[PDB]
Amino acid sequence: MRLLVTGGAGFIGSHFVRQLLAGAYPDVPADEVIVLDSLTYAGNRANLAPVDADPRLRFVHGDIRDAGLLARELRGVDAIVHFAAESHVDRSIAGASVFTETNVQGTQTLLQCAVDAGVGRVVHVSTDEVYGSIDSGSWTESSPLEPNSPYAASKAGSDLVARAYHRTYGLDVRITRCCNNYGPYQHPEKLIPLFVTNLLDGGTLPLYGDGANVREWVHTDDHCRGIALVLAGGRAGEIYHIGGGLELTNRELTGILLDSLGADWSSVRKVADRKGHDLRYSLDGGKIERELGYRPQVSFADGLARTVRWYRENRGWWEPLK
Amino acid sequence: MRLLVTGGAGFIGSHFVRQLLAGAYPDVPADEVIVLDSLTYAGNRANLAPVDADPRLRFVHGDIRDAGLLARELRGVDAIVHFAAESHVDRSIAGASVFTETNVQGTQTLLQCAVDAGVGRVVHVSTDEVYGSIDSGSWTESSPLEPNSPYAASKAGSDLVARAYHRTYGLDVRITRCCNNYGPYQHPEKLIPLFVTNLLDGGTLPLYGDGANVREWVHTDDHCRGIALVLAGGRAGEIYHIGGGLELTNRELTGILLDSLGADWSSVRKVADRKGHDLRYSLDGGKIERELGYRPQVSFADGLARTVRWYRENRGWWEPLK
Ligand SMILES: NC(=O)c1ccc[n+]([C@@H]2O[C@H](COP(=O)([O-])OP(=O)(O)OC[C@H]3O[C@@H](n4cnc5c(N)ncnc54)[C@H](O)[C@@H]3O)[C@@H](O)[C@H]2O)c1
Ligand SMILES: NC(=O)c1ccc[n+]([C@@H]2O[C@H](COP(=O)([O-])OP(=O)(O)OC[C@H]3O[C@@H](n4cnc5c(N)ncnc54)[C@H](O)[C@@H]3O)[C@@H](O)[C@H]2O)c1
Ligand SMILES: Cc1cn([C@H]2C[C@H](O)[C@@H](COP(=O)(O)OP(=O)(O)O)O2)c(=O)[nH]c1=O
Ligand SMILES: Cc1cn([C@H]2C[C@H](O)[C@@H](COP(=O)(O)OP(=O)(O)O)O2)c(=O)[nH]c1=O
Ligand SMILES: [Cl-]
Repeated sequence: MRLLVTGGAGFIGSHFVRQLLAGAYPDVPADEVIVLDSLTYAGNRANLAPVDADPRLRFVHGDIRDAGLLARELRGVDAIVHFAAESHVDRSIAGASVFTETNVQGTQTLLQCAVDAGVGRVVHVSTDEVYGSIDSGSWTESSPLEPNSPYAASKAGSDLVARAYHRTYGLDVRITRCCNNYGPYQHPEKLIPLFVTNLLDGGTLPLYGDGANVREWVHTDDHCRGIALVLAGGRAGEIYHIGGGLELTNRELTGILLDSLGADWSSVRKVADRKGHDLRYSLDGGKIERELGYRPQVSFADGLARTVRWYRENRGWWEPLK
Repeated sequence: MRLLVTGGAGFIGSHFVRQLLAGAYPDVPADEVIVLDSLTYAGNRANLAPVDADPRLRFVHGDIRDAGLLARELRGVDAIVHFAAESHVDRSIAGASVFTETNVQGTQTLLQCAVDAGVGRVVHVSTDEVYGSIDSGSWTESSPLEPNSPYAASKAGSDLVARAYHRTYGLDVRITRCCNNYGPYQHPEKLIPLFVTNLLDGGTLPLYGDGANVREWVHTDDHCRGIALVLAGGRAGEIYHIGGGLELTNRELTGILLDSLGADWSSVRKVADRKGHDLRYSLDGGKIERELGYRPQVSFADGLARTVRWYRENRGWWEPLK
């Protein structure tokens, strides 16, 4: 019952850690949790402050690319949940190399070390962006990889590395793919926290192009619960989509955020569109539901409300990040 | 008309270079050819000896991972044909990291530099192994990526990086995928030259498992001619399969090689099978034929005969490599 969580000081990773330690995943027993995080601009020790008193938690400031470190930290580890990654599309367009480096090479290093340490199973956390764009309908686990951005191409490359580790060495690795997450502790470079915090700072909102692009949104709590279900009961080598997604154009979402804050359209500015911007993401989550029983439980309206309030009450957390 | 060929001191790359300089590709005019090769165990200056007197040829001993070097060597380059890679499956199973490093990160570096240098078009040379294994039938350009070995996963990751460079930055990159190549100057770690040279050395042949695995074989001359057709007339962002392949089980091929050398079955030994060994590869090459007019012109029987004779007459080349 010794687990290692990479990227556990980031947004999603920290939520998984806080929840696991809170006992929200009865089927994943945690006797000892090691968090490995290199603390890039996106990692934040404060995301784990609510649990730093936990005796079961060991925090390791280090890199997934460090084979030396992993060979030692993975001794006796039964399972790994891998969240560590460069995760922002805009950064990837501005400076792609670090995406290959952390995402593809880091994943290769981590999995090789897992094989050398005899780790039981690994959950590789991935994204819907690997599928490109979809005008109508939703993608299934058999949809083809047609990444458009360097970030998406790096995440797809890392999913291929996972497949090879399972096929060649017999590593029990499971892959999850999810839509856009939202919730407390999300870095303010991401759409929702960026727009909410700009508003709180009395600023404008940079809406790309026309705002017609479509994304599906899931509360990170639901995403993390699906990851725990896969950890506990998925099958080696399988891919699972974690749905939930309420589908919105960015325009309509912008409107919901303005309302949630008492603001108006005059706060929005239309900016030049993102290079190669994906028009629409939509994931079909029937497989995980039929196989593992997963269904989202946080409605957008409630989740979003709690999220906005969190930002309103935590300027001390986000201010420094901007 | 300035071209840069990465991996041009390797097997396929050197054949493309010798042919281009020989004028076999009238539609690809070569005023200046730069070859960039890091001379790993697989690169060999002697592969280019037949053309070192060519004034149009500039040989650069360097790495695709060296952004410094590329930023300068790519100045004024109109097109790149990218062959540089770690190419042996067995090496990839024994030591996977270098595959991610050269194949995925090296490709990312090269393409970024191509975008920064304003390079007109690039041909990214890939493989049928990205598709996994296929029991019956042949794969098309829309077949899904299901790599099984670290080598295949690294080549698929590099194909995804190519797609993203085209989708995000507008880079005119074309991808080719081919079956197993054979011919003069192939390194002796590969099946055919390994078996031919073992026989010439009076040794035995390590046939994996039962030898039932199936591969399609094409003479490198045909492969290179299809690459030149894609360079000259393919379309940005497209994938092209380069077929030819006469499909054989390794058992049947072994039998053909024994005969070509006057040997017999007593020279063959059955060895433990390769981890995650792909059972069968088969590529459909209708697209390149219908779109670009490509059809293989070297029959297996003649190509193979010339190849075996080449090994018989070039012990000075291969001996040192073993
Ligand atoms: N946020 C989303 O909407 C979304 C959707 C689906 C999938 N994902 C995937 O979920 C994962 C977590 O995403 P997130 O939004 O929490 O990201 P994030 O940017 O908030 O956090 C990433 C974390 O990884 C750490 N990290 C980065 N490089 C590292 C390295 N080399 N070694 C160790 N630690 C390293 C960072 O310090 C940080 O704590 C990523 O794999 C992402 O691709 C995210
Ligand atoms: N041989 C085949 O059957 C086959 C089938 C289809 C596709 N391919 C692809 O064709 C390409 C060439 O294959 P090959 O059989 O000629 O390979 P090879 O191993 O004979 O040659 C590879 C060449 O790349 C060079 N190289 C390696 N790493 C480098 C780096 N970081 N920087 C610069 N140069 C580097 C090596 O020195 C060598 O000259 C590869 O991309 C391979 O994946 C080969
Ligand atoms: C960050 C940002 C994003 N967007 C758009 C880009 C996407 O269509 C959507 C979400 O962007 P983002 O939060 O970057 O996530 P992703 O690119 O992974 O989907 O919001 C804007 O319009 N303005 C912004 O300032
Ligand atoms: C190198 C080698 C390969 N093989 C088999 C593995 C493959 O099925 C086939 C060709 O192997 P190889 O030349 O390594 O190429 P590839 O793995 O890219 O297809 O021959 C043997 O049986 N013995 C050997 O010694
Ligand atoms: Cl695919």
